[PDB]
Amino acid sequence: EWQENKSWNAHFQGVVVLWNENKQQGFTNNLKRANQAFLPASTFKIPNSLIALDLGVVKDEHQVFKWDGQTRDIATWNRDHNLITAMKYSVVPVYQEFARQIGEARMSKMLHAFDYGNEDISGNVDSFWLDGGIRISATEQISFLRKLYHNKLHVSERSQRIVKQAMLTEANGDYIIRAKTGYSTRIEPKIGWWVGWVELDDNVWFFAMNMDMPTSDGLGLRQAITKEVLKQEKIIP
Amino acid sequence: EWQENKSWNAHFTEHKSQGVVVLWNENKQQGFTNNLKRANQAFLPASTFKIPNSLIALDLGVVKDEHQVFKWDGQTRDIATWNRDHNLITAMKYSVVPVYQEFARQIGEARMSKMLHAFDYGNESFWLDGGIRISATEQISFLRKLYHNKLHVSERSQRIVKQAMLTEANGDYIIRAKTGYSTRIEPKIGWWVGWVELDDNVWFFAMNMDMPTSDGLGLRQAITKEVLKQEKIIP
Ligand SMILES: *C(=O)N1C[C@H](NOS(=O)(=O)O)CC[C@H]1C(N)=O
Ligand SMILES: *C(=O)N1C[C@H](NOS(=O)(=O)O)CC[C@H]1C(N)=O
Repeated sequence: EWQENKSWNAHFQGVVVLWNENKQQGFTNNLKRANQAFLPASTFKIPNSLIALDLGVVKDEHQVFKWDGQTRDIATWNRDHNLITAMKYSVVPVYQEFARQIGEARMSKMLHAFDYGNEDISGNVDSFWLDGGIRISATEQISFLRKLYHNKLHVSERSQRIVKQAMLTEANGDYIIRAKTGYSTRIEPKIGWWVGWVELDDNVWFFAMNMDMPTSDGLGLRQAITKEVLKQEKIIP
Repeated sequence: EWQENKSWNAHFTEHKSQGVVVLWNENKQQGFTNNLKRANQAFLPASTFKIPNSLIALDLGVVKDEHQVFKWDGQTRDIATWNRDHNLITAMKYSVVPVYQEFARQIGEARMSKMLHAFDYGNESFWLDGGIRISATEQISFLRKLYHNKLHVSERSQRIVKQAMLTEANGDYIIRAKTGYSTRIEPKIGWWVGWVELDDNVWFFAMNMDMPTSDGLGLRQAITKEVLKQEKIIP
C-alpha cells in the first residue's frame, strides 16, 4: 500500500517518495507525480558508475582520471578526480568518458538488465541522460535503489559495494545517508532530483524526490525539503 | 620522519588528563605525535579489537555479511543498547561485546592466532583482561594495510569492515574509526583509532588516554578533533 499525504505540499512544487523497507509500504505527497518519468540527469551517475566498474572501465575507487586541462563552468570539476570525488562533485566529463568506453550496445544491454526506467538511450552516448530519450520516475528510482541496496543488480557484488561507498553523503550516530543529486537542465520541464536512502539501526527508508527548478537558485531545497519530510515523518531528528 | 609536538598536551592538560595522539599524513608519509614515548607503548586494545576480530569472522564465514542477525541471548547487561538483536553494523556501533565473544569462540584460538600473526597485529576474551597488547603507532600500521586492502583476507572482508567502521561523514571529511575502553588492567585508558578521508589525502590517527572513570569517555573523540582542527585537517 501507498498513502498519499498532502501535508508535505506545505514544505514545497514537486514530489517526495518514501519506501519503508521493513514494513514494505510507501508514502508520497502526489501519487501521480511519483509515477511521472523525467530525465535522470546526474542521478545517472549511479548506474553509469555500476556499469563502468563491472566492465572494468574503472579499476577501483582509487584510480585517478586526470583533468584534461580545459576549464569548465564548475570549479570543483577542474582538477584530478577519482570515483569518490567525481561522484561528490558530480563531474560530468569523467562520466562522459565512462559512457564512451562502455559503448552504446553494452550501455543499453546493462540498462535493460537493471530494468532502469524506460530503458532507452537515444541521443548521444555521452549525454543521453541529460538530453536524449531516457526517462525514469521517482518510484522507478526507488525500485532501482532497492536492488542496489540488496546486491541484487546483475553486476558483481564488489561493483555494488563500491558505488554505495561512493554514494556516501552524510553519517552520524542517528542515520547514514547514501544518495545522489541531479539537475535536469537541457529539456523542459527543468527539475532538481535527490534519490537514495537513509539507513537506520533497524530499518532502511528509500527516497526519491524531484521538484521544479527554473533557476539554479533552488538547488539547496532538494536536500532541505526532503529532510523536512524526513523529520515530520520522525525518521531522523 | 616523526615530529614530536608538545603543544598538543594543552588539549590534554585542559581536562586534567594525559595521553597521546598520533597522526599520519598518508601522502607525505610523515607522522606527528605529542609524546613519542607513549606513541610506542603497548596497551590492551579493548574494543578496538573489534576491528581485526570483524575481519577474521568475515573472511572465515563466521559472519556471512553485515545483515546477518545475531539475536540477543536474553540476558540483560548494563549497556542498554546491547540488550537487543544486532548485525555487524550495529554491533560495531554499540560496541557489543557478547556478540564479538560469540565470534571469537567460533573463530577459535588456533585460527585467531595465526590470523593475528598474518596481520602482524600486536605482540608475541584476551583483548580485555589478558594477553594481546598494541601501541598507537602499531594501530596506525595495521589501519593503513586495511585502508589499502593489503591484509591477508579477502578484499570483500576488508570493504565490509570499513563500511562497518563508518562513524561520521559530511561535505568536508569522512571518519572511519573505533573507540575502546580498557578497564580490567591498570592503567585504565580510552582509545580511538581510525582515519580521516579528505578529497586529496587521508590522515590516519590513533589516540589513547588515561581514563580512571567512564566520565571522560567523550574526550577520546573531542581531544582528537581538537588536534585535527589545530592542524587544519578539519575546519
Ligand atoms: C547533473 O545533474 N549535473 C552535473 C552537475 N551537478 O549537478 S548536481 O548539483 O545535481 O549534482 C551540474 C548539473 C547537471 C548538469 N548540468 O549536467
Ligand atoms: C570496549 O572497549 N568496550 C565495550 C563497550 N564499548 O565501549 S567503547 O565506546 O569504548 O567502545 C564498553 C567498554 C569496553 C569494555 N568494557 O569492554
